[PDB]
Amino acid sequence: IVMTQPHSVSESPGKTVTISCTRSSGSIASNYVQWYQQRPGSSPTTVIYEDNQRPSGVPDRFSGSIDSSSNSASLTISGLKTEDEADYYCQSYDGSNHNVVFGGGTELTVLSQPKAAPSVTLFPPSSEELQANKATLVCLISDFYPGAVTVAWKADSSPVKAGVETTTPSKQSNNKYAASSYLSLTPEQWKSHRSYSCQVTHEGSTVEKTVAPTE
Amino acid sequence: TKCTLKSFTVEKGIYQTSNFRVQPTESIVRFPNITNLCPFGEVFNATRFASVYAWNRKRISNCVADYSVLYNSASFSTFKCYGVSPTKLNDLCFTNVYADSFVIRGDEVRQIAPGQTGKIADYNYKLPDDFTGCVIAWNSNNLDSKVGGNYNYLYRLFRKSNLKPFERDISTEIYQAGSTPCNGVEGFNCYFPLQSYGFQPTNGVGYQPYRVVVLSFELLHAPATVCGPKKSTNLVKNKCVNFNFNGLTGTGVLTESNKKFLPFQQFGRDIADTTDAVRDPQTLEILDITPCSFGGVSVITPGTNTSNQVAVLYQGVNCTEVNVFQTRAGCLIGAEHVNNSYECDIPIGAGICASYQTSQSIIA
Amino acid sequence: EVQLVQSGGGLVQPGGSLRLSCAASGFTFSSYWMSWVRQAPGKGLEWVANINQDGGEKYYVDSVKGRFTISRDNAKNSLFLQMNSVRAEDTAVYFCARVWYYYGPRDYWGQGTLVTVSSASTKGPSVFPLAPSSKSTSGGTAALGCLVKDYFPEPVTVSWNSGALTSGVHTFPAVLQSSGLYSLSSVVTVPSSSLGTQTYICNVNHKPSNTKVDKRVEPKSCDKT
Ligand SMILES: *[C@@H]1O[C@H](CO)[C@@H](O)[C@H](O)[C@H]1NC(C)=O
Ligand SMILES: *[C@@H]1O[C@H](CO)[C@@H](O)[C@H](O)[C@H]1NC(C)=O
Ligand SMILES: *[C@@H]1O[C@H](CO)[C@@H](O)[C@H](O)[C@H]1NC(C)=O
Repeated sequence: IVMTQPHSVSESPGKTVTISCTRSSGSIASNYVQWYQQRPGSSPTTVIYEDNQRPSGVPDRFSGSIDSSSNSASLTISGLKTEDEADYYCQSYDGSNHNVVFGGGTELTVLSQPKAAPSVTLFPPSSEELQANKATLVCLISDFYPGAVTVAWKADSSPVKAGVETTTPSKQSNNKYAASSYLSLTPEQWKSHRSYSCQVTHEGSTVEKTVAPTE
Repeated sequence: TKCTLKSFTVEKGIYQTSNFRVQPTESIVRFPNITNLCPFGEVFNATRFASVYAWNRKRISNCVADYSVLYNSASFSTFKCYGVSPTKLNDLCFTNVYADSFVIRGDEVRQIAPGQTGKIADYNYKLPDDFTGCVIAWNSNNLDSKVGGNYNYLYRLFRKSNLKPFERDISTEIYQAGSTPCNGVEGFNCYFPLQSYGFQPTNGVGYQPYRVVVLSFELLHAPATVCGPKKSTNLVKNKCVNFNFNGLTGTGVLTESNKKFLPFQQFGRDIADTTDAVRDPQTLEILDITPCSFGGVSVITPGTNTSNQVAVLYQGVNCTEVNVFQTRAGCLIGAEHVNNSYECDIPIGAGICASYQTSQSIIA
Repeated sequence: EVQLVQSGGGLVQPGGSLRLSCAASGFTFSSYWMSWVRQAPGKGLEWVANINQDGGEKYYVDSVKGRFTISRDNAKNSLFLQMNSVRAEDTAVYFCARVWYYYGPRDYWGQGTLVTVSSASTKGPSVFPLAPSSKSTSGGTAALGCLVKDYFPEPVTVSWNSGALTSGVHTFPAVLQSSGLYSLSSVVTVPSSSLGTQTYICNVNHKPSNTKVDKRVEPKSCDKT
């Protein structure tokens, strides 16, 4: 048994966008359905419980219904503003073996920053770290609103992806991100490739920049 | 005093100004031990059920139906209500409770609901639209795993007439496909209105004993006969409060007493037919009742011509429920008690008089 | 009115474990159930286990069945959760929350306990700058920063000259490589006007060790700019 839930969703302040939570087995009208909200950096809180009803304190804009068509549920969150941009989870007691199953979460955000193409800035290794065999590859990009960073790596002759790993972006001052990448290197095989290009297709151009291994 | 006498210059004497009264601060509600619990235990773990269509109804009478045992257990599997709010069932009184119960499988739990009709909408027990109640269906696979698959709870299927809200589909009429009636045993397009149980323990997960006890509610003009228990506060003494005992309701202090009531005697009254003694509902202790302190306020003034400082005389009140000097007629606040005896100038009561002498201050 | 607190762990290790204690206060801790729910970093929520009123039943999940011990003392109004043989996937923040009723939600949650499993204990690493030479002096957004690699704890707050060469710093958290390798890197924006004017000296703020070595960056002013 698992609770399906969309990963992310984004829109502008305006109409409502409901969040779906489809089950896998059993009936949805056999137990209650609760919706929790977990603010980033604090403890979760209950928003709506027993979706047909709503508790006090929380504004009545947060509404939810029950869809017994395919054992799913919906949380029609109305009044999309800045004080509601957070995460939400799904929960429903289904396990007959005394097991409380939870959802997957969501990434409901808003739209306030304009569209801008991220700059391509590749940083070659240095000499201080290059004592015997040690270096990194920094292709940090900035000035981009969407957090779905999609970059690529190629040493001018092959899309090297061994040990692919990206850097988690952080919230900048005016609602920006600094998602970077950190690909694994070759300590004793620096002479195999004398160039390294960093491609990026994060909703924009595809210009790549090359550097020198050690000079 | 000037406002009550309607003047600006008053002479010596004791004038009546107003009438003060102490108000009750808190409230105490006392109810005895919660006895006469409703026998809701036998409704869940008991002998087998008659049949699916032949479900048994158990009405409810005057009792104490506590709900803290239904939604606080783990033996059940489904607790989905339809507008009941079990968190407030302890503060809601009903009159008609329907304790329907029968035997189904795991796959038939979904078909029994006001929001999902079908096989159990015209062939077995049906549910109304409103249906103020909660469905209670638990997995009964603990000991209902007998061999052979005993089919005794035969549910009547393929019935023409639709079933009514809170009724039984008892009709010994063979299934006719649209031809001449056979009036026998599976004749010309005939089928006996019975279906076979037999959900053996080695049959499947969906085919298992799932005895469900359907529960609903209904309000009528009759007085509330079935309802949950009530709350009770802590006992407080030596304070003007507003007691809310089982039958009595009023204000006054609640201290201890030496009176002894008879076993059956609960209340207590005086000669003037006024309540003066009460018995504790929870424990066995006779609590005395005494009305709170009241009375008028009087001022002792030496005349606005000589001076302007005055005193107050709370008549009849003790000095703990209000310099201070307990007299035999109240608490003279604003005067000193001198031992030297002089002539009475301003009468106060019980011999005590006041005067404006020497540094000048009101003496008593 | 209900304000729950919990603590009793800052760092664990494989084999050696501890016992989480959830102090119950404010409400009446005699008519409510208790259950633990953990949250993994970058994941959702997971139900750990449940517990009865005082000693009725201790429902466990099939994942941690046999290596977790839950308890509850109704007399002193406390909730104890002792661990044993901590696995690798148990790195998650645990939350304490009371149960209104067995078929309802959780009214009040706890505060969170940072219980993580990490080897490669406290040591002194080195910092390596970026030295933007090839395609960062004039191509794109000119910037530069530092890089802290292979450091066990996470107290580092990378600054620039202790508040003397700050022009806008956007530092992002690091990431675990295999089991104890963390690669932290900071970045500051440069107007592309002081590359060959003042040499940059990045400073680290490691609390356990003393990473006060300001590694000199080498701006290749003769290659591109
Ligand atoms: C039957 O169920 C009730 C639940 O209300 C439980 O209290 C009781 O212990 C069970 N057993 C018997 C023999 O009543
Ligand atoms: C039942 O009554 C006795 C008699 O005083 C009392 O001591 C006891 O506390 C009562 N029980 C409850 C649960 O109130
Ligand atoms: C007034 O209250 C005091 C304080 O408890 C008490 O000693 C006294 O008996 C009461 N009555 C009078 C007339 O003072």
